[PDB]
Amino acid sequence: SYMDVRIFEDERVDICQDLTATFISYREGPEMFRHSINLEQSSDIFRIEASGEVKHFPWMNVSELAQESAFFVEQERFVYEYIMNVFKAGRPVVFEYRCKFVPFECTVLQMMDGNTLTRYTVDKGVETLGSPPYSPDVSEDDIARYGQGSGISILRDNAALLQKRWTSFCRKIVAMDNPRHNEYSLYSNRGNGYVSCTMRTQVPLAYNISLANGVDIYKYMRMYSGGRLKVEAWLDLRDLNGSTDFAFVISSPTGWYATVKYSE
Amino acid sequence: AHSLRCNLTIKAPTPADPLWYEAKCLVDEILILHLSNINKANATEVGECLTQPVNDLCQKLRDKVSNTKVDTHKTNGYPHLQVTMIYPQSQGQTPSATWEFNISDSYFFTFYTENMSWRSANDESGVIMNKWNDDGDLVQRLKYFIPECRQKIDEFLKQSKE
Ligand SMILES: *[C@@H]1O[C@H](CO)[C@@H](O)[C@H](O)[C@H]1NC(C)=O
Ligand SMILES: *[C@@H]1O[C@H](CO)[C@@H](O)[C@H](O)[C@H]1NC(C)=O
Repeated sequence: SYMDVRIFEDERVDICQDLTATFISYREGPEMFRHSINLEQSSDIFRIEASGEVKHFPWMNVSELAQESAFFVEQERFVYEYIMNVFKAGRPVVFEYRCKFVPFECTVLQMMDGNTLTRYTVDKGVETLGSPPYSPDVSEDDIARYGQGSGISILRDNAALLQKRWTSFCRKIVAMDNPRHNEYSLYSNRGNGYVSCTMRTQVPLAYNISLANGVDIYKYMRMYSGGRLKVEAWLDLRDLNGSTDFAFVISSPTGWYATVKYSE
Repeated sequence: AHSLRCNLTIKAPTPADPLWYEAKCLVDEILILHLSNINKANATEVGECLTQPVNDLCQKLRDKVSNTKVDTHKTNGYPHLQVTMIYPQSQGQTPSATWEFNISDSYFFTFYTENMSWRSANDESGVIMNKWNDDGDLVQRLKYFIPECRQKIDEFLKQSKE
């Protein structure tokens, strides 16, 4: 074609050991939550948008996700009480449960407005890391105590079942992961000097896209309806200082990376 | 005349009104997109493409508003933010967006994506602007907002005008 894509593989990295599932709950407004689960080197494997839209992959049976659904149902109740009883104003808040299943262990993070307020580890207590900007009427004590989160027993009492199910999902991801199955593309906008690089894929890994010479780019990922993902980045030529030779590097935690650039 | 226009409102939520963001994108009278925290065609395709960049920007602007030092309106309380995105700008050489900020009817500044330039209405506006001005993630979100949906947007603006 117009671009060339070189693929570099050294040794495949198995990312499914020491499995650690992160359950995220974001209360945006009244009965408006975005829930998501991911593994340590994956992007979201399961997600419920606040719109009610359910995003997952075709190899997952969502009906079989009873325990996690029950966990999120608990977060909806828990976060509702917390907000009404303490804040009294429905400001947005996030709770993040980072859980190892064997041996069972959770870390709970609470964030408001980009700021992390509390970290709850069961060995330590609640560590207060920050205070929310417009909360003069709210006590640090109350915030810390809610930093403990709720619902962890749903996860603990079902650890072995969750470890099995999520190890299976992890292995499926590792199994489908093939850099040659993804689609790569570049666009150059002559008018404004921008170049975009895009990778479409159906394999939810925590990909990293950057430019070979270190120049900053703007990047993000999008998750769509049918197990479809998009990694995308933007370059402003003239951040290159007169040059015109650049390459996007896209790297996967499984140990391969691809260079995408223009040639002859 | 018929360009893409996006209006963002970011305010403090209350028990009476729990809304803290609202987004409306319009091409003339026709509503491409309507988003808020309370709830929520070539036109359907544009709207779908803008949905995520809009949500994430609104979340990001609230973060910026919450953590920033605004004293006027006599430090009345949590600031109220209005943003207007217009694409394409009339005075551009190449089609590019403008981003217009109104904080609390006290501070007014504008970002011109074409030359990455910022301008304020007055000295006190300039202070706030220059603090936003160096939030790199913010600037890049604004800059690459239209480019994310460029083809869908341009194609739609071309069909309108017909
Ligand atoms: C899983 O999905 C299947 C259909 O593929 C459905 O019949 C089943 O009820 C779901 N879950 C369970 C536990 O059966
Ligand atoms: C992505 O690149 C950053 C540096 O820009 C690096 O610190 C980070 O570890 C990389 N992520 C991956 C998954 O390689």
